[PDB]
Amino acid sequence: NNIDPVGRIQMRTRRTLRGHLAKIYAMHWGTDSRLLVSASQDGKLIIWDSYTTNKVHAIPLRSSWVMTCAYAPSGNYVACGGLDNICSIYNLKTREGNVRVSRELAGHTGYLSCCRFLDDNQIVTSSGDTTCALWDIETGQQTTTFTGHTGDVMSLSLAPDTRLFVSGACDASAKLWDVREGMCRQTFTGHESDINAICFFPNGNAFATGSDDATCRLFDLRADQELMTYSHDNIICGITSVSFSKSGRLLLAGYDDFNCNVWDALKADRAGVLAGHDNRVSCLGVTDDGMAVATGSWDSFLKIWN
Amino acid sequence: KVSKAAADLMAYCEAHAKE
Amino acid sequence: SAEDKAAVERSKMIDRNLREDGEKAAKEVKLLLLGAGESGKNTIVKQMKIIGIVETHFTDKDLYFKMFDVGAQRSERKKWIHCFEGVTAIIFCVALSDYDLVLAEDEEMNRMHASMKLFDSICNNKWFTETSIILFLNKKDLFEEKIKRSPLTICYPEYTGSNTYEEAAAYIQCQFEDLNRRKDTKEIYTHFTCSTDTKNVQFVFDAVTDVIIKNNLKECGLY
Amino acid sequence: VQLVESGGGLVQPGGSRKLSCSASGFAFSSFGMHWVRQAPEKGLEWVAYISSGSGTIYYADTVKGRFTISRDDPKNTLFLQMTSLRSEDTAMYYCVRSIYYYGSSPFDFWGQGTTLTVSSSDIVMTQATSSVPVTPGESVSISCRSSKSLLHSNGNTYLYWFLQRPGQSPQLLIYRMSNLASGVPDRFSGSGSGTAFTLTISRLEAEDVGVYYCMQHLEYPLTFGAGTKLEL
Repeated sequence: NNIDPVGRIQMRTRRTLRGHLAKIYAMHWGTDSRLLVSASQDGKLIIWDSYTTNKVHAIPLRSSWVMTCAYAPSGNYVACGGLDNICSIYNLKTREGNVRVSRELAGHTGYLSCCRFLDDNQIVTSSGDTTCALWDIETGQQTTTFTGHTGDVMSLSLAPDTRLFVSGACDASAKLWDVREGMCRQTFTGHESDINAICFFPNGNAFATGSDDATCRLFDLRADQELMTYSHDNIICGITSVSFSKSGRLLLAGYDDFNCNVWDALKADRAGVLAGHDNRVSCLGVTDDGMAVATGSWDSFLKIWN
Repeated sequence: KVSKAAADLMAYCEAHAKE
Repeated sequence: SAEDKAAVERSKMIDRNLREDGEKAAKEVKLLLLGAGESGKNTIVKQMKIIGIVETHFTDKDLYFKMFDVGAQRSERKKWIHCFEGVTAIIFCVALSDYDLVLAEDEEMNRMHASMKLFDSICNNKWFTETSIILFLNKKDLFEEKIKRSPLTICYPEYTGSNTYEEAAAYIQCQFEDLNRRKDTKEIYTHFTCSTDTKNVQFVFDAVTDVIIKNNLKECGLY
Repeated sequence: VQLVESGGGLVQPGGSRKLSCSASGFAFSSFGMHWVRQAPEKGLEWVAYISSGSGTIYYADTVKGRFTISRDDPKNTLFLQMTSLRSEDTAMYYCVRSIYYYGSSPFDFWGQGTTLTVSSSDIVMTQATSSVPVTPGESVSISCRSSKSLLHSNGNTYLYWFLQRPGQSPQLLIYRMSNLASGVPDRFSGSGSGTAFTLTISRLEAEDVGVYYCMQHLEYPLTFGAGTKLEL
């Protein structure tokens, strides 16, 4: 209403990654804008790239079903999900071996949904029993435990300053959690239905959240409320994943119509319209530089848009 | 604030020369 | 460069390995076992072993395949079936000791109502329709004993049938297709799995050969 | 984790000799293997290298057509057949394990090799210095020249730095001249233009008298050259 409209922006495909047969659930992009890891369904830890367009590692796993893949900021450790509560941690740089395991993470009752690497030592997992606790490879046990959601959580989101993370369960609400003390600091509500994925602002002042109610909103940490709402009349489906831009100016949200929609910051206008997906999109990844955005659907098509 | 964190990405997202 | 040139050969080798793994996994039928609470979850896997999900393997007449037991998992069905999209055969092990127990303190009804609700939610699903659900009847001896000691029509006032062993074992099949809406692309198989003999596995293993062809014909499109 | 080499003894010019290398503890079908050799007179020279899984094979311009290599994945035993060898190729062979991927650090663990004494198009890289007595801890800066134009799409230097340490094999410590490998601390720095390279060495520790070796990573016949040596 006051901000100058950016206008209609055209999005084109930069590259298409082919050579995988399993379903692509998670697409975690590294902090170096060079490599990215994706998840499979037959226990194949696959790592892709944008410019070179060549996979670098693939190792069979004990757990066939993989829900997520976490890529370390330094590119040293990697961990996959799983429904059998087996969060096997793997490393790339190994002597006399390609990929090996040293520590085994166990002790969860609910199914693991997503995993995020806070740093090279402490990692956080999202289980299906409302235990989004933090773990360590050295001690093999959890340090702090986060609880307070009436339902199980299925998504996580870290912060650039590496000090706290926001977590939102299926209770149509999101809560912030500190790594030091380990308890909810603020609760945000206003979604009509459950959420699927959450994303954090690069600056750290707010965070966006997409739900199945065909609505989007960004909760402010200082104002303790959302600024604007992204309603939709001709959309009956929901949002499976949400992400920000390099600095948080552009909004990205994948819908169930085998495409994605690019929303503005305050104008709430569909500037970019996506297409070309044969199956339902699962998760998309935005690089730190904000140049290209890779999307992951169920048709084993890792298309990069730029 | 609001527009200070948005002008940073408004210069590299649309001016990308495929580098 | 030399590294960029060797990367092509490395990609070719890793793609050949991935294709070999996919071809090896494409000949293994994926069975998905589920059931009610303690509805014979361990007595069924302890049969073919001599001749938090669970992974089991057993080869019969030169046909190796993997089988996934759901195990103990207390979660919703909206986010749990997304991982299990595309399973060819879902084996439901219904319980025969849930209609006699009293109503639970947390559940609004008894365990049999929860069992039929879970069956309805796993059958009348919009995600997977081309797949198939088989039903395994376990613990038949104790069921016949408790149905000869206590009647069965006292809890089911919908019908006025007799209290025998064959009629009770035959009426429980037709009561499962009334809840299904799509029948032209969905089918339900029911077999008898005795707990006293081990030679019954081959009585249902060939039954798998009946359903797999179905999804094979799903690639034909002539149906 | 180990690479033992056997097959030493005496050989006559014009005969045959068996050179084998037993290596275990790693995936033999997921690593590269080089056949670089070191002579007591000249520096390093590349003779052969085959891709993983018995893929592509290449040779030099003076060896292709005389020697033949082999490979064995199950038994993990190497082979090397000599056919009409001369007396001017005497050296001490090696058995090097390598790996090639994006951001990789190859040439980690090499072999020790046995002494093989014998009785009686191509690009060439140039060096800068041969031997200069420099005291330890004087901010030594080794320079390197080139006669080729580097205009690759990635934008990095295709060159590795080797150090012949008396006692073991010259393992690789500085790769791409801009990153640090495993086993060495972060204390070096590489700069320069696309033709000249300036590598600085700060705060050298004790017993650093080994000779350096420079190479290129854009062509199969790895041109090593003489190399730069230091003194006490």
